[PDB]
Amino acid sequence: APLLLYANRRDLRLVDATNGKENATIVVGGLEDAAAVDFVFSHGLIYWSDVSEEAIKRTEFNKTESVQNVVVSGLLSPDGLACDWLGEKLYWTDSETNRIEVSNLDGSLRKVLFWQELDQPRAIALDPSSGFMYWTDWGEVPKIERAGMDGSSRFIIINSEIYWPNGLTLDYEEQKLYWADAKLNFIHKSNLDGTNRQAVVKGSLPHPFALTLFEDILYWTDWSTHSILACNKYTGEGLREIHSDIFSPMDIHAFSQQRQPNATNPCGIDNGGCSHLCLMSPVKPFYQCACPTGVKLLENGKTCK
Amino acid sequence: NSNAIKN
Ligand SMILES: [Ca+2]
Repeated sequence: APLLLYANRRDLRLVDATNGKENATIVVGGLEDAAAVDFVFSHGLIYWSDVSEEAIKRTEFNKTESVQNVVVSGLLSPDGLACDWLGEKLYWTDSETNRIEVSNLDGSLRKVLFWQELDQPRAIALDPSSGFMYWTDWGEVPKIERAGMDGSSRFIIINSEIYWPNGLTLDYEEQKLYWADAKLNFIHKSNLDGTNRQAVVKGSLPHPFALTLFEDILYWTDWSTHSILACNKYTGEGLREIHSDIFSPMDIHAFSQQRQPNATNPCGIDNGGCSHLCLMSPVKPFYQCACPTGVKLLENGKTCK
Repeated sequence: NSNAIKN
């Protein structure tokens, strides 16, 4: 059982899954509407979105007293985010501007990756070592999609038996994708291309929001139960409540370095020879140079105009 | 149930 990091609107909290009966520790307090949360363990960073302050912020959790730092601002509805701990990038969704965007860990070099055919984008999960990103959209045409972390090769992997796909997580050991649907009340899994789909928890989940994973156990927050639930990732058995009486549970992660497995950054020490952004890519050489929004990449594929 | 984050 790992530590579980979750957003709670008014704060961010850390609870030990093996001892969830106790009160959670507050990692960050004094927030308005903290929704999405993630981390870069090796950098000692925790990131969150606040939908009321229209921003993504970060804090250094390895400093006795580090302040809240605004990294990205002017985000109308930053409903989901994910940290690329390999390429050192921040990814997020905005369900009001209907966009998916990337930036450096400090918020510099913002680049809009997708801005079309998004209605209610929500959850976003990264597989940095394979250069793929995954997201849900619970809008008029609900779906799960994946694309290169460089904005390449977008395509829909799930578009049936889906309505409110709120939670999304990856199993890096088994190469599987898991998601929770809050209208259809279930958790399903599949291969990373969407094939070989199967049910984990068949039904009876009141309103699951965010989903995470550690070893053989799935963990998720539920808006109606105001709690964190758990079950076996293979059979869906052992369904149990880990941590209860939560003010307003939101996004959640298994908070462990093991959930961010070390790998070689294909960018190297060279930033891939990229003038600006060096993004993870699903195709060799597994990185791709990119530029801030509206800025053109020159003929060499490395230098921004 | 409403599924919006803001409400
Ligand atoms: Ca919208």
